[PDB]
Formats: sequence, C-alpha cells, structure tokens
Amino acid sequence: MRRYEVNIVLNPNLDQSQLALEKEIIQRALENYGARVEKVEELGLRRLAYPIAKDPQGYFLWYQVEMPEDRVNDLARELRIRDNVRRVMVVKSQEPFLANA
Amino acid sequence: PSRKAKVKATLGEFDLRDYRNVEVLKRFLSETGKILPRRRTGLSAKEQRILAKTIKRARILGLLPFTEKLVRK
Amino acid sequence: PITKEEKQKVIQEFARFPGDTGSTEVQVALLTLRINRLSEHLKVHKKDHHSHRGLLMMVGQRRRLLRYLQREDPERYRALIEKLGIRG
Amino acid sequence: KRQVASGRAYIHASYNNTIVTITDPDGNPITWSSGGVIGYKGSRKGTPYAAQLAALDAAKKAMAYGMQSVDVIVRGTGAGREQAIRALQASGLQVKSIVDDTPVPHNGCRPKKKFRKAS
RNA sequence: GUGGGAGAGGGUGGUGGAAUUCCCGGAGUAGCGGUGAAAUGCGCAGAUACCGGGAGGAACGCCGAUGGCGAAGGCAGCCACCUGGUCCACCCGUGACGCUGAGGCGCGAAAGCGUGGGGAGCAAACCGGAUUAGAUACCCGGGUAGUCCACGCCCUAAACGAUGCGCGCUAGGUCUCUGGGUCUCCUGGGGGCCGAAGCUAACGCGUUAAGCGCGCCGCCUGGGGAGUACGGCCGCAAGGC
Ligand SMILES: NC[C@@H]1O[C@H](O[C@H]2[C@@H](O)[C@H](O[C@@H]3[C@@H](O)[C@H](N)C[C@H](N)[C@H]3O[C@H]3O[C@H](CO)[C@@H](O)[C@H](O)[C@H]3N)O[C@@H]2CO)[C@H](N)[C@@H](O)[C@@H]1O
Ligand SMILES: NC[C@@H]1O[C@H](O[C@H]2[C@@H](O)[C@H](O[C@@H]3[C@@H](O)[C@H](N)C[C@H](N)[C@H]3O[C@H]3O[C@H](CO)[C@@H](O)[C@H](O)[C@H]3N)O[C@@H]2CO)[C@H](N)[C@@H](O)[C@@H]1O
Ligand SMILES: [K+]
Ligand SMILES: [K+]
Ligand SMILES: [K+]
Ligand SMILES: [K+]
Ligand SMILES: [K+]
Ligand SMILES: [K+]
Ligand SMILES: [Mg+2]
Ligand SMILES: [Mg+2]
Ligand SMILES: [Mg+2]
Ligand SMILES: [Mg+2]
Ligand SMILES: [Mg+2]
Ligand SMILES: [Mg+2]
Ligand SMILES: [Mg+2]
Ligand SMILES: [Mg+2]
Ligand SMILES: [Mg+2]
Ligand SMILES: [Mg+2]
Ligand SMILES: [Mg+2]
Ligand SMILES: [Mg+2]
Ligand SMILES: [Mg+2]
Ligand SMILES: [Mg+2]
Ligand SMILES: [Mg+2]
Ligand SMILES: [Mg+2]
Ligand SMILES: [Mg+2]
Ligand SMILES: [Mg+2]
Ligand SMILES: [Mg+2]
Ligand SMILES: [Mg+2]
Ligand SMILES: [Mg+2]
Ligand SMILES: [Mg+2]
Ligand SMILES: [Mg+2]
Ligand SMILES: [Mg+2]
Ligand SMILES: [Mg+2]
Ligand SMILES: [Mg+2]
Ligand SMILES: [Mg+2]
Ligand SMILES: [Mg+2]
Ligand SMILES: [Mg+2]
Ligand SMILES: [Mg+2]
Ligand SMILES: [Mg+2]
Ligand SMILES: [Mg+2]
Ligand SMILES: [Mg+2]
Ligand SMILES: [Mg+2]
Ligand SMILES: [Mg+2]
Ligand SMILES: [Mg+2]
Ligand SMILES: [Mg+2]
Ligand SMILES: [Mg+2]
Ligand SMILES: [Mg+2]
Ligand SMILES: [Mg+2]
Ligand SMILES: [Mg+2]
Ligand SMILES: [Mg+2]
Ligand SMILES: [Mg+2]
Ligand SMILES: [Mg+2]
Ligand SMILES: [Mg+2]
Ligand SMILES: [Mg+2]
Ligand SMILES: [Mg+2]
Ligand SMILES: [Mg+2]
Ligand SMILES: [Mg+2]
Ligand SMILES: [Mg+2]
Ligand SMILES: [Mg+2]
Ligand SMILES: [Mg+2]
Repeated sequence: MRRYEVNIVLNPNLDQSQLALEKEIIQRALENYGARVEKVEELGLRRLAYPIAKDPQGYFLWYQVEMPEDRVNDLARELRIRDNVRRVMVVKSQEPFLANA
Repeated sequence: PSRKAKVKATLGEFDLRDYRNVEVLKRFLSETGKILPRRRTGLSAKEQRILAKTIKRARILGLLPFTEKLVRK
Repeated sequence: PITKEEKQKVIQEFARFPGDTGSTEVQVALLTLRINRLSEHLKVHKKDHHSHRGLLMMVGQRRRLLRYLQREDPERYRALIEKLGIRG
Repeated sequence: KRQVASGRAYIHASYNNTIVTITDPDGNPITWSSGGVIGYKGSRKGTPYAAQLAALDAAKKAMAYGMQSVDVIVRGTGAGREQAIRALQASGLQVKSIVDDTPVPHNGCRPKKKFRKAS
C-alpha cells in the first residue's frame, strides 16, 4: 500500500456529458484496482507547450491516491484505453523539497 | 560569465520537486526550450539534479516545451 | 520489499532472549529470509546478475555464521538448522 | 497568380549550396531559387555571393506575385546564411522577423563517418 | 538492530519528444547532391527547398561536469514493479564469528558463431566515381553480413591507475560530491589538484602512497625464434587456456 499521484490529460473538446462519463470510468477503474482517493484537483483546460493529438490544449485531472503497488502498472494500462485520454502519468508521491528557504 | 541574473535569487520560496507549477519552471528554461546550466540557474548540484527530472516530467505532461525556435538573430 | 513488521516478526521469533537483535541465530535467520526472497526473485529475472552477486555474498555470510555456530555449540546449530530448514 | 502579399521566407544553407524558398503563410511555396538557378554550377554555389543572388532572385520572382512583408526562417549552418539574410533584408521586401529553425536531433541516428566523433 | 541519505548499480513492463529514411496528400520548378576541383549518383514517371498526415527502426539533445554508481566489463529520455551494493547518526545486540585464497563456480567491451525475428540510419566484404606513376587506400555515390531483440554459445583487449586484496602508521593547503553536528566551523565516507618527512634510475608518487610495516595470492628471470610447434582441455566454427 503506497501513496501515488495520478495525472490524467484528456480531450478538451468534450461536452459535460461525455466528460462526466470519462470521469465515471476513471472512478470505476480506480475502485476496481482498489485505490483509496485522498484528495483531487480538477485543473480544467490548459494551454499545452506542444500539440498533443493535433490539439493545442488539454484537460487536466490530478488524483492523490493510496493503492497496492503490485497492481499500479496494471492500472495504468486500463486508464490508457480510452481514446479520449491522451496522457497518463503515475508518480510515487514525494515530500516537497523546498529551495531558497 | 553570466553576470546578468541568477534564477534562484530572482525568485522566492518555491518547491523544486513540483512538476505541475509552470509559472516558476518556465523561468528555468532558456530562450530556447533548453534547461539552463548551473551558471544561469544559480542552483546547487542536488537542487539542479532534482529540477532536471521535474522539468522533464513537466515536459512529458505537455506543460513545458521540449524545444523552441530562436527569435531574431 | 521487506517491511519492518516482517523483520520484527523474525527477530522476535529467533531472539535468544527479549531485546536481543544481534545473536548468531538472529543473523542467520535474517540472512535466510533475504536469501529466499532473492532466489524467488531470480527464478524470474534470471538475466539479472548484479543481484546474483549479492546472493552469493549473502550465502557466504550465512555459511560462515553457521560454521561459527557449528564450532561453538552444535546443539544450537542443529536447532537453528531444524527450525530454518537449511542444508537441504 | 495568387496575390498573397504576405509570406514566409525559408533559407536552407549548407557549406555546399544555399537555397531559398518563399511560401504563403500556410507554408505552401510560391517560387524558389538557389545557386543552381543562377548560372553557378560547381562549388561556387556555397558562396556568400551565390546566396545573395539566390535570395534576390527569389525575392524578384515573389514580387511578381505582389508580395511585400515576409517572415524569414533560417535553417542550417553554412556560408552565405547571414548574406542571404542581408540580401532579403533590403530586397525591397519588408522583413518582419528572422528565426533559426535548424533541426537538431536528440541523437537518434548515427551520422556519416564524415560527421562523426559525435552522436 | 533501530532511524535517516545519495546514486546513469541491475532486471521486467509501459511510455514521451526531436531527428533520419520510406509512404500518402497539398503547393511548386530545373536542378539537387558532393568535392581541393570534380564525376558516378538522383531529378520531366516532377527531384531538392516548404507545409499537413501516416508507418517503422534506432539513439536519447539541453540538464552534463574536471560530476555520480558498480568488483570488473560497464551504466544516461520518462514512469511503475522487482532487486544488489553503500554511507552517516545512535552505542542497542552477538562475542574474534577475521584476512587472503591454489583448484572449483559465476560475471565478462567490441568483433564473431547457432536458431528465430527485425532492419530506419550507419556500414567489413562487394559494385562504381575520382586521385595517383600505380591506388587492391585516404575523398565521393551505392551496398551485404553486421550494428537492434530473444534464447543459446564464444572468454578476447592498450579488460589501464599499464599500480592484486585487507589492516595499521606517517605535515598540511585547496576544489568538489554526499551525510551528521554546538552549521565562522567541527566530524565521517567518495572523487581531483599542489605539496611535509620519506621513496624512486629518472619521470614522478606523496592519508586515494609508488612512503613505513605485517599477512595471503598471482606473476617475472636477456632479445629474435613465438604466444609459434607438439600434447592435453575447452569450442558448432572462428579459435581460446
Ligand atoms: N533502485 C532504483 C532507484 O531507486 C531510487 O530509490 C532507491 C533509494 O533511494 C532507496 O534507499 C533505501 C531507503 O530505504 C533508505 N535510504 C535506506 C535503505 N538502506 C535503502 O535501501 C537499500 O538497501 C537495500 C538492501 O538492504 C536494497 O534492497 C535497496 O535497493 C537499497 N536502495 O531505495 C531505493 C531502491 O534502491 C529511486 N526510485 C530511483 O532513483 C530509481 O528507481
Ligand atoms: N522499451 C523499454 C526498455 O525495453 C527493454 O527491452 C525491450 C526492447 O529492447 C525490445 O524491443 C522493443 C519492442 O517493442 C520491439 N522489438 C520494437 C521496439 N521499438 C522496442 O522498444 C524500444 O526499442 C529501442 C531500444 O531497443 C528504443 O530506442 C525505442 O525507444 C523503444 N521503442 O523489446 C523489449 C520489451 O518488449 C528493457 N525492458 C528495458 O530497457 C526498458 O523497459
Ligand atoms: K545533369
Ligand atoms: K569521472
Ligand atoms: K549540513
Ligand atoms: K627528486
Ligand atoms: K604528469
Ligand atoms: K582466463
Ligand atoms: Mg489512449
Ligand atoms: Mg567480505
Ligand atoms: Mg556545391
Ligand atoms: Mg539506474
Ligand atoms: Mg509527393
Ligand atoms: Mg543520391
Ligand atoms: Mg539513391
Ligand atoms: Mg539521368
Ligand atoms: Mg515533361
Ligand atoms: Mg525529401
Ligand atoms: Mg512529416
Ligand atoms: Mg519500413
Ligand atoms: Mg555532455
Ligand atoms: Mg570508481
Ligand atoms: Mg555495548
Ligand atoms: Mg556480554
Ligand atoms: Mg574474499
Ligand atoms: Mg579462482
Ligand atoms: Mg564477451
Ligand atoms: Mg556482440
Ligand atoms: Mg546473429
Ligand atoms: Mg540472423
Ligand atoms: Mg550510406
Ligand atoms: Mg562509403
Ligand atoms: Mg574503389
Ligand atoms: Mg604517387
Ligand atoms: Mg550469416
Ligand atoms: Mg572461460
Ligand atoms: Mg586508461
Ligand atoms: Mg590515480
Ligand atoms: Mg578508479
Ligand atoms: Mg590502491
Ligand atoms: Mg588477487
Ligand atoms: Mg586490475
Ligand atoms: Mg573484505
Ligand atoms: Mg575498503
Ligand atoms: Mg578525503
Ligand atoms: Mg570514478
Ligand atoms: Mg605532486
Ligand atoms: Mg624531499
Ligand atoms: Mg622534482
Ligand atoms: Mg581504486
Ligand atoms: Mg596502504
Ligand atoms: Mg604473464
Ligand atoms: Mg602468464
Ligand atoms: Mg633465448
Ligand atoms: Mg614472444
Ligand atoms: Mg593469440
Ligand atoms: Mg593443440
Ligand atoms: Mg571438438
Ligand atoms: Mg580466418
Ligand atoms: Mg584468421
């Protein structure tokens, strides 16, 4: 059981319905792999530095979770299935390292 | 010798390991998309070494450029 | 990996008395744990040699400690072997 | 016959030859020139002067499409790069900007023996 | 043992962007390329230069260093899992359990071999163009094995610090990586430079010893013949000891 962070970037052109369905699938899969959600941040659409999937912007989701390590990789797979989901990056959480303090 | 400005001293309290904060990291990138050297960033070995991996992370997420085109010249 | 709870389990298990972390029995026990875990790791990933070196070093240390026990107190030696199930 | 009137100027320069391509803002080309278009044949194409002639010929060809302002794009490290720049600078064409786009790999491909002792 | 740290140490899966080549579409015209100068070559079946989309293979730009890790070979995009080594603080535990190490066993760059796959760029052999007295070369245009993956062999090297491993002792100055502390500084581990005593044929070495000592292993005994011949062992062969 380790504490991770799930970054998900998906299609900015989605209407509220399709988007809701996507987040629904995310939550669903998360429950399937048994990841407790500690907190969440929805950053919305933002300007990318380079075009992703031909589209200049992207919609961001961030989930701080706790899940069994052994399935983490196996989880990412699922999240990458959706065509609407163009990026998935999972990171082991880390205590912030401050500079100029 | 880079006597113009040191990026660290030009900034306040901030987290180096945080990959989601662009408005800071962007200051650590050159005119081109390249990661600035120790002379310019004014960091230390440890700091710079962490900032490197975080910047790369930000690049993969699409927040930071891999490369840019040089203006003027 | 090897979590603290497991380690305290085997330590408290083999300890000659309460509060003993350093006995030959304890050491041989810990080493046997690590060795078994590593071998199970090298059934898969058999192309990873750098770790196999570590396995050789651990095996060596265990054999030396066990040798020491065998010299000092053959009873405790046979006991340790029996509870651990080493030597094949 | 288009009448674009605003466009892009691509300078491709190497130690061997300099070649200029003028395009619309979509990137599609209109006209082009090079040291070969002018009477120069051999090594003389890698000249600053060859470059000047090239950029000027491309400019003149592109005036006939009635163009005025261009963005210059520089690629390659070669002789007659800055000279082709200066040529376009006042050809009568207004130079809106200059940008070096020269492709640098992240080290994908092994170079020819000529370019090696690097990666 | 407890608590902390740094790291391109290793293995498996996934993944990102730049570039090269090929393909498709748009636009566009007479050359591109390459050299000391050229030609072969490619181009009117529309090349080069430019924009858009797609496929595939290989390597990871800046960070990056006089840096870090590893026993050595060696290791560099990013993420996750599995996993080795190691350092510091606390003085907690066992109680000489140590050091070296013939033989053995394992690892071992590149090239090379077997089977299957892959093949973008580069490129032995080879096909050509130049140069030259000749040019079985240097330079130029092509190009097969190979370079890439998996599994199995091969065991070589300027496999280098041309310096076996471990422990103790013998001025300091300075730079640096990485811990801890009363954080001007002290203390510990690693990487560099100049230098005390001392050593060395000299160059140089000098708390990272090539100094002062002890233990154990390996090796040398004038040059060519020759790492050859024979024998044995190993190898599918090349060939190795
Ligand atoms: N190992 C790969 C690297 O691990 C890094 O993290 C590594 C280190 O930072 C971390 O250090 C650990 C930690 O518990 C703490 N600092 C002390 C501890 N002794 C260390 O554990 C160490 O020893 C054990 C055997 O006892 C090994 O199994 C382990 O690999 C080694 N790191 O253990 C991690 C695994 O070795 C980063 N994830 C990244 O650089 C990379 O993935
Ligand atoms: N690809 C990631 C790496 O794969 C390694 O091994 C992998 C690759 O070496 C091997 O080949 C893969 C495969 O998908 C298929 N044959 C083609 C594919 N392009 C390759 O993957 C890789 O190829 C090369 C490195 O060889 C990289 O340059 C490239 O980015 C990457 N796609 O396939 C293996 C897995 O199927 C190791 N697991 C580790 O280094 C790392 O995870
Ligand atoms: K011709
Ligand atoms: K080094
Ligand atoms: K400190
Ligand atoms: K002397
Ligand atoms: K010297
Ligand atoms: K040998
Ligand atoms: Mg997808
Ligand atoms: Mg030892
Ligand atoms: Mg030329
Ligand atoms: Mg590593
Ligand atoms: Mg075409
Ligand atoms: Mg050609
Ligand atoms: Mg051809
Ligand atoms: Mg022809
Ligand atoms: Mg025709
Ligand atoms: Mg082309
Ligand atoms: Mg393209
Ligand atoms: Mg292909
Ligand atoms: Mg470098
Ligand atoms: Mg070293
Ligand atoms: Mg005590
Ligand atoms: Mg006692
Ligand atoms: Mg030994
Ligand atoms: Mg031996
Ligand atoms: Mg080998
Ligand atoms: Mg090989
Ligand atoms: Mg083969
Ligand atoms: Mg084959
Ligand atoms: Mg070629
Ligand atoms: Mg060739
Ligand atoms: Mg020839
Ligand atoms: Mg001659
Ligand atoms: Mg063959
Ligand atoms: Mg051998
Ligand atoms: Mg050397
Ligand atoms: Mg030295
Ligand atoms: Mg060394
Ligand atoms: Mg030494
Ligand atoms: Mg030895
Ligand atoms: Mg040696
Ligand atoms: Mg030792
Ligand atoms: Mg030592
Ligand atoms: Mg020191
Ligand atoms: Mg080193
Ligand atoms: Mg000296
Ligand atoms: Mg003296
Ligand atoms: Mg002297
Ligand atoms: Mg050494
Ligand atoms: Mg010594
Ligand atoms: Mg010898
Ligand atoms: Mg010998
Ligand atoms: Mg003789
Ligand atoms: Mg000889
Ligand atoms: Mg020989
Ligand atoms: Mg023989
Ligand atoms: Mg035989
Ligand atoms: Mg032969
Ligand atoms: Mg031969």
